[PDB]
Amino acid sequence: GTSVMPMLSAAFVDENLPDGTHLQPGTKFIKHWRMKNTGNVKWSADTKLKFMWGNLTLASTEKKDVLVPCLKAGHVGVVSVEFIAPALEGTYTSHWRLSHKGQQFGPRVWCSIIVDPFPSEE
Repeated sequence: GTSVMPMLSAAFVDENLPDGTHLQPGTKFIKHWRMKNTGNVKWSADTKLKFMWGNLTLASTEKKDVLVPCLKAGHVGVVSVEFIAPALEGTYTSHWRLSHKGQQFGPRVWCSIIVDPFPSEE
């Protein structure tokens, strides 16, 4: 015989702030990734969004800026991170992945922006 066993799984659906969005230095913004729980386990306090790599700065700390919804199996929700555009112009990215009880699952999701220089005083 056979039986289903716990499976943590996710699928990317959609997002706001398309990659390459231009922002002014110092802009606080919320990145949203719409995701589906394609597993058979409801997400919980043990489900976290783990930081992978990148140079885009968080608005404060990871405990304050990262939200993982307690998505039921088969449901769609939003994973959100609050960032701040650094002072210097350039390309800034930040990669994340869901993690349940320390085990990574689902796709890698990221935020990619361009910090524009300030407009001239005169």
